[PDB]
Amino acid sequence: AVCCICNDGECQNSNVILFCDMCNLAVHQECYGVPYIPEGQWLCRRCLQSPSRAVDCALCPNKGGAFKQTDDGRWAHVVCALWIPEVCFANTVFLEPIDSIEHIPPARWKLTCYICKQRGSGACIQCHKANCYTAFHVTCAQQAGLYMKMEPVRVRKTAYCDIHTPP
Ligand SMILES: [Ca+2]
Ligand SMILES: [Zn+2]
Ligand SMILES: [Zn+2]
Ligand SMILES: [Zn+2]
Ligand SMILES: [Zn+2]
Ligand SMILES: [Zn+2]
Repeated sequence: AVCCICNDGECQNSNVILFCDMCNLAVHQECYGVPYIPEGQWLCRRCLQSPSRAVDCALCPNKGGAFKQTDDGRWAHVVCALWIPEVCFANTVFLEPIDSIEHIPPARWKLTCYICKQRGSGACIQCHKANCYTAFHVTCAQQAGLYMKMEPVRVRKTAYCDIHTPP
């Protein structure tokens, strides 16, 4: 079982993988922004609010995974928020609400995702390789198993198309 935000499976005992009691969402306490482990059942933000209906991500066309509410009446994947450079979290410990979506350039919405082939159905990011303009939705890149790594150089997030997967 694996955290659906960082795609890693941690046997960590303090920063554990929580399972939503209702939708079986799997996420690292620290990846989803959970202050502490509760005694009893844990519910993700989606299952706390409309447990029966699926929500849309404001930033992509995919429907599974870990969601938070935005500050403007919508929902968004934590991973989409993490990877689209203009998007923010108002609280960076609770990782919510997702905000600054209005700061995304319109250009991101005019790109075509090469994985799902859709244009205008989300905000695309692009291959980190210089002069590669191949674009993809964050969750499409994730689902397709593209290389996507987060590394702070003195946080730097780098995603690549399958041509430019790095050494
Ligand atoms: Ca709404
Ligand atoms: Zn994680
Ligand atoms: Zn849930
Ligand atoms: Zn999304
Ligand atoms: Zn896509
Ligand atoms: Zn590329």
